[PDB]
Amino acid sequence: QLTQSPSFLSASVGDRVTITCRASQGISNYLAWYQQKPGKAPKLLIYAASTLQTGVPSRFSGSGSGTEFTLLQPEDFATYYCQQLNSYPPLTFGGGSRVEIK
Amino acid sequence: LVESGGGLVQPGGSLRLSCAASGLTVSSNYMTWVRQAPGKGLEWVSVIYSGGSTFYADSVKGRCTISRHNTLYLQMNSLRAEDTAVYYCARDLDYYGMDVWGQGTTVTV
Amino acid sequence: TNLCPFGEVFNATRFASVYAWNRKRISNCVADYSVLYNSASFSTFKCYGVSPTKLNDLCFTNVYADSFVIRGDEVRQIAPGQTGKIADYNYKLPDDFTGCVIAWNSNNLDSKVGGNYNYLYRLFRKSNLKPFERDISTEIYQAGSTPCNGVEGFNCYFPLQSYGFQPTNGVGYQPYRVVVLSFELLHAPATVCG
Ligand SMILES: *[C@@H]1O[C@H](CO)[C@@H](O)[C@H](O)[C@H]1NC(C)=O
Repeated sequence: QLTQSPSFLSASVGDRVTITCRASQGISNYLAWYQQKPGKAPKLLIYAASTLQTGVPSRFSGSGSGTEFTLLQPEDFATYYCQQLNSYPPLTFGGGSRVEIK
Repeated sequence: LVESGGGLVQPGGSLRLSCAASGLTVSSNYMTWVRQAPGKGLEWVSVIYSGGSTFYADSVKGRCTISRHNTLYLQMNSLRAEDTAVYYCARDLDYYGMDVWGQGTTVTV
Repeated sequence: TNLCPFGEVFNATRFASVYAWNRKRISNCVADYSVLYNSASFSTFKCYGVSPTKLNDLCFTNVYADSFVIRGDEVRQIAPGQTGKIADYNYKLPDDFTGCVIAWNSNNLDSKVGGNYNYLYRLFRKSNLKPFERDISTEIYQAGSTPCNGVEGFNCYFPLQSYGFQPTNGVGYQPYRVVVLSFELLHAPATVCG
C-alpha cells in the first residue's frame, strides 16, 4: 500500500494544528506518529492512538483508512512523519508534512 | 542511546557501519537500520530479529546486517549513488513503533 | 465406512489463536480429501507432498490437523523455510515437511465491528521455535539486562499482542482461517487410507 499525507503548514504560535495522512486501503490501528527536528534523529509520538512519554500537548489520533493527529508551543518547528506499522517487507513512511510557525 | 560509525568513502567500495547499545542489550530486540537521503524522507534498509532472522528492502537488497556482543554491524559492497545518506539505529516494537534511535551517521560516495 | 472427521476441523466454530493452535489427530478411518479439495471455496490449497488426486490413494498412519487464524499478508509465511512472526514465534514448520496447507478468508465470521481482540500472537520471544513446537508461556518478556518480575512496563512487555480485525480492513489485514494437514507414515498399521 501507499500512504499520502498533507502538505506543509504555516501556522501561528500558540495554535492547535492538525495533520492527516490517508492510507491506500485499510490499516485501522497500524500507524505511528514521529517527530523529526532538523539535524536530529526523529522522535516518535503516537501508537495507534496512545502516546509514549513526552508529547502530551501534541497527542491525537483518528485512524480508519485515513488517520490524523492534532498538536501550539512554538518549539514545533520540525517535521511530522507517519509510519505504517505492520507491513513487514516494507516499512513505508509517509510524505511527511513539515510545519513552520508565523 | 547508540553510536555512529565510518563516513564517506569511494564508489562501490566496501561500506560498513556499526552501532552500540546504551542500556538495552542487542540480543532481544528488533534492531534496525533506517536511511534518510539528504533532501528526502525516511526509508528502511534492514531489520534484525531476536531469533536471528534478518530482512532487507528492495533497494540495497545486497546489504548484510549482523548481530553479536553489543556491537551491531551493517555492511554493503555496491555503494552506489543512493548510498550517500544518513543512517539511524532503532529498536522496534512492531505494535509500538521505532523506539529510541542513535545519533545517526552520514556516508557519501 | 466411517469417514474421517473433517467437518469438525474446517467447519469448527472457534479456531484458537496462532500461538495456541488446535492440534487434532486423525486415524482409524478413511477420508475423502478430494471432495474437500474440489470444493474450490478455499483461497489457497498448497501441497508439499503430492497433488490432491494422488494423495488419496496413499494410505497413512496418522494425519495431524493444525487449525488457527492469522492475517492475510502473513499466510505466505506458512511453509518450510519462511521467516517472520508466525514462522518463528508462533507456528514453525520443518524443512522435511510432508502434508499440506489449506487456507481461506474468514473476514465476516472472525471480524468484529470494532475489530475482535480475541486472537493473539507471541510478538516477543528470545529464540525462534523449533519445528512443530508449541509455546503458550505468558510470562512477561525479558527485554534487555534488567528484569521487572511480573510488572508490565518498559523493557519488559507482555509478549502476546492482538489483531485489529475491523470489518473494513484491507484484504491483507482481514483474518484468514488456516489448517495444516500434516500426514505421517510410521512402523504401524496404516489406518488412514483413501
Ligand atoms: C462445512 O459445511 C458446508 C455446508 O454445510 C460444506 O459445504 C462443507 O463441505 C463442510 N466442510 C467440511 C470440512 O465438512
